[PDB]
Amino acid sequence: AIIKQMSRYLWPKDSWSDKARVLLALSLLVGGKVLNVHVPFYFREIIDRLNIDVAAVGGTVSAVAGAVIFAYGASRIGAVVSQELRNAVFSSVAQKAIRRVATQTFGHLLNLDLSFHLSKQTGGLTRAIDRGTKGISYLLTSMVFHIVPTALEIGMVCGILTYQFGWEFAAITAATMAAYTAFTITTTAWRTKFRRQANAADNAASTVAVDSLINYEAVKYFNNEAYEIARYDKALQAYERSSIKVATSLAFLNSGQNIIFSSALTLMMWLGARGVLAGDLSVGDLVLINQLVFQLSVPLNFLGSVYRELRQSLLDMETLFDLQKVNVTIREAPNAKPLALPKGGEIRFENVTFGYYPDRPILRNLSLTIPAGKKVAVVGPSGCGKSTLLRLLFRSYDPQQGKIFIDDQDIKSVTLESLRKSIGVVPQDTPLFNDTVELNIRYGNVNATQEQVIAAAQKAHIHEKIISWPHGYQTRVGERGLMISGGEKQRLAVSRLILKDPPLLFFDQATSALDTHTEQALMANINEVVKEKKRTALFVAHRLRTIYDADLIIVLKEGVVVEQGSHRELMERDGVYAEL
Amino acid sequence: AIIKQMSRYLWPKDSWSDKARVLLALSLLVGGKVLNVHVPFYFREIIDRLNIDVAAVGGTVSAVAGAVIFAYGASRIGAVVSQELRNAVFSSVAQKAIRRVATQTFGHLLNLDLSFHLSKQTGGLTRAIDRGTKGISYLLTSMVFHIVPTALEIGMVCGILTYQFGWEFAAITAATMAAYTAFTITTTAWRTKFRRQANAADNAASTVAVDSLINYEAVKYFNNEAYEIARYDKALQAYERSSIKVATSLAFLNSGQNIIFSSALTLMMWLGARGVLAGDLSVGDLVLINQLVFQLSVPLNFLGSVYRELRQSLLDMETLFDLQKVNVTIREAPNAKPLALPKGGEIRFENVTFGYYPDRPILRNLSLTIPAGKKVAVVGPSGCGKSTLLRLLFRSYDPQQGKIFIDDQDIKSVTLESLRKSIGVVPQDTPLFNDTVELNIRYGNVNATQEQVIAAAQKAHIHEKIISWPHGYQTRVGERGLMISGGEKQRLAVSRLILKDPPLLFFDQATSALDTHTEQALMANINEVVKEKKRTALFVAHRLRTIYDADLIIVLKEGVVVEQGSHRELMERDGVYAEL
Repeated sequence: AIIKQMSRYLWPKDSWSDKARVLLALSLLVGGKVLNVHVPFYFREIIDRLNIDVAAVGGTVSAVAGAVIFAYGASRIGAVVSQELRNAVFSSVAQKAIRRVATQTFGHLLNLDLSFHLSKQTGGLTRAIDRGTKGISYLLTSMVFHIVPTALEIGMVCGILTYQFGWEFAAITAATMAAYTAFTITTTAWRTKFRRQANAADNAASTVAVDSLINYEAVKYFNNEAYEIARYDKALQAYERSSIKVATSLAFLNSGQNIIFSSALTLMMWLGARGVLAGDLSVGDLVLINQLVFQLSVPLNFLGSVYRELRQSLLDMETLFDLQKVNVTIREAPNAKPLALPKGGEIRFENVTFGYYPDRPILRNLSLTIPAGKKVAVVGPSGCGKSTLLRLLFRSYDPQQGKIFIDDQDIKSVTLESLRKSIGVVPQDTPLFNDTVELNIRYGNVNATQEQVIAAAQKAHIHEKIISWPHGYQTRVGERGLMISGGEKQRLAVSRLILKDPPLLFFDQATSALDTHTEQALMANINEVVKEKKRTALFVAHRLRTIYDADLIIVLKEGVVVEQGSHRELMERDGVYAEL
Repeated sequence: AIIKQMSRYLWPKDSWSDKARVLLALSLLVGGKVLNVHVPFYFREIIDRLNIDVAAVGGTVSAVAGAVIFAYGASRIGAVVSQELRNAVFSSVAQKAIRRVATQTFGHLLNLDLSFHLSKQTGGLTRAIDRGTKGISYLLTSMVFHIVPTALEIGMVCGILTYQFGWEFAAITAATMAAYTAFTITTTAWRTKFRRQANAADNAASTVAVDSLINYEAVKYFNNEAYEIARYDKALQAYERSSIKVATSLAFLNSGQNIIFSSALTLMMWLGARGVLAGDLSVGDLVLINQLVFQLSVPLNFLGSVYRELRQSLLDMETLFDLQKVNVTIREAPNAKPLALPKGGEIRFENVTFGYYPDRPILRNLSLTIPAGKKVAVVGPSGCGKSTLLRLLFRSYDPQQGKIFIDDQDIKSVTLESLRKSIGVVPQDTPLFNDTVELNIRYGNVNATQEQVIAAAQKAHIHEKIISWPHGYQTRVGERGLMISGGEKQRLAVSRLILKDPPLLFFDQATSALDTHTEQALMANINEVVKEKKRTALFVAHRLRTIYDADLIIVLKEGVVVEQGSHRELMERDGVYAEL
């Protein structure tokens, strides 16, 4: 379809070295097929040069037929060496084209919006990429490894047999290849029915056996040894009844394939003998006809798979190129400006309205003011709508109505990358790349050296815990590493923040850890690291007891700012710490 | 080893129809290879019958060379049809031999002791059986499909080339096949290194991509889009650097294989031309030599796999035949007697001592008497050693010291099957065969009809719950069916007991269900079904409150019988129901 040229005119044809490799693959393709059709011709020449009155004229090989004897083996060797070098070069070409496709698709996935990523499965996108690149690999491989050389060799052989002998030899060769392909496609489609029935019956036998060994106590309490042997025996008999159909249909497939080529090769020597006995041909030309058509019968192994897999591959390929058609909803405005970072960072929510499932809002005409360089908190019940305060300022979502200003300039007007540089956030559930702790600290600023990592873990007070780990700072952590508690991960995220050094700070739900002592330690550490650098630091907390010491605390009853004040004047509200 | 003849002289050679099929497979093998080596001979005859003074003697095909033209195609077709029928017949032979091996092994697994089954993994035995039968299949298949026909055809072709031409043609053919096999085995062993490195690098690329899409929020908070694209790009480059080695080594393998055969075929026409120019041979004999050696090059696809898989297969085959060498420790005594069922069933423990890990006993000199046709209970703390009272009377274990008598006759003296018929037990955790509820009731007596199942579910009071299920009595239940609560499963087991109709009854820990109301209902139902049939019914319960109404209650403090009595005189003990 469009997908064919969308790949085949973009990815293999881009730079001169890769174009040279594509041309090398094609030249090896054509040279291999030329040498392939020269093997029977040189065998014809051997047969016809020694077919002399031996006792009278010919004296020695290497004067009678040595050159064509060497050229036969050389064409034979070169015909396969060109195939294998064509495959080895186009495997490289296909792999680099696929790497370009995969890394471009992956970059496009990374600049998509948060809404897209949250409405897809974790492995749905990655398996889409993987199946798409294996589909591109199969398509490009099956064209150049199998289908183009085979169609080309049928063309060469029908052309040779029409040039030398007559169009009926080419007609029989073309009819033979059409019949062989039709037979193989049809029969291989029917055989899959039989193979699936065999797998079903095999799994039934195995499930009878395993279900009888699991419930072995019940088997022997009720005396059903012979009954379970009988059930296993019947399930195995049903398996062998289907394995017969698999084996018999395989016999039918292979027998029919060689019946087709053997009928062709016998009809063509009857026709070649009609021409030898008419004086037209020689007895070497019978060998030429025989070996040309036989060499067509060799590369045809692929024909069973091809019709299913190519079709599937285009399906798998389509979705991959669908992932590059999704548009990003978060649009950087034209002529953006990286600005408001030297100015004191103040965050002004002007009548913002936002909520997932836009008929159900979360924030209702919300307006608030975060002063420059101050310690501000938002407080409220869990699920009251404070968790989105991040996702609006970070511009991972747009407010459906209203505006958000960083220092009297709108966040939809600045460069998105400038804003995302500006904000540094401590997430509720700190994620772990399954890599070293040293790199997990580095992730805040990947250009930071080892000593900067060490200083950042000092200021977040992690160094003692990473030294106490066995391997040191190389301690592998994550899903397949040393599991660490929530306080250690929260310190890990605080250190990432320390290393990024952003002007604006968030601490969205960093107190989600259970233990109060560790969150007090976390609160202390973030209190020093916020202090004395003019870092405008917002905290989203579900416990105002932990965040009472903020310079300004605002409270949030379902999408509206209610009041603004201090510790004691806001613990007139409920959720008090008296029950703790 | 011994394993070869242990299969190859027992399982394929047992009954006359299967012996006839083995001989049919071998006759098709030899006939196929005979026709295979006749294809080049008839092509020689075609070349040499039309190689006449055409203008002077030969007039028409079907008088000059028609018979050998038809015989060429017939030998060609028959040479493949005999292969495919040989495969289709020996697949049947191997499958029936494997079914015999698998069902005999499975029966031997079912009469093994409980100690063996409890000290193995649930799927360890079944995968041992499965891998063993696939190993037998691979071994028998690779001998008859590949190795025996190929060795036979090398023998035929070297014999033909020695008979007609000379021993040097056979020497070159034998050297060529030895060199081709050595090359293929060595190179295919080296290529696996490359394929494993390629799979490792591919999995690294995929894990970078999926780990970057999972932690997408962290990717965009810290601005590491370009860094994660770069890591994916490097992982993909490392994948393509190894896919090059895979493709290049495949090119090397195929190129070397055809270099070996092409060097052979060129040396043998130089030698054949030395003989044509000496008058010994004709130009048809060159085609005979060429096509014989080429037809050896065809069936040799298997040689890559063979050395690994056969070796593995013998490993997989060994374990299977190890499972038939384990001896049963529970030995039925010679000249056993099915007895003591008409007599009133009394169970006398005389000084029994038993415990798992025999240095750590559970029962210590235990002696007790269960009267004929009475309702007896054993009571004690959980884990005090009552759970083995079953496994000794059921003779799934031997008492290391002591004796157990059923009506003054020792349980090691009766037929094991007679005793296991006699005892009927309601297990603590009722197992579910993943089949119909109707068959789960039938499992107590598989010869019982549908109306007997219905009556047994009536007397256990299940019929209303199975009618309330949608499909009725065919309601699929188990791991992959309608999950039912513990009370329903316990009623299911009680109904199995009702259907078996045994003289001796156990109710070992049938009150393990949480809810007290349902276990009261269970207690009621088992109380009627025990009543008024003279069923000697022992109950193993961890709550003497539920089992206070037993006719005789014995108490068990760690392997000794302490006292024997009634309800109130035994609730002087602790574990009272006052806290319930």
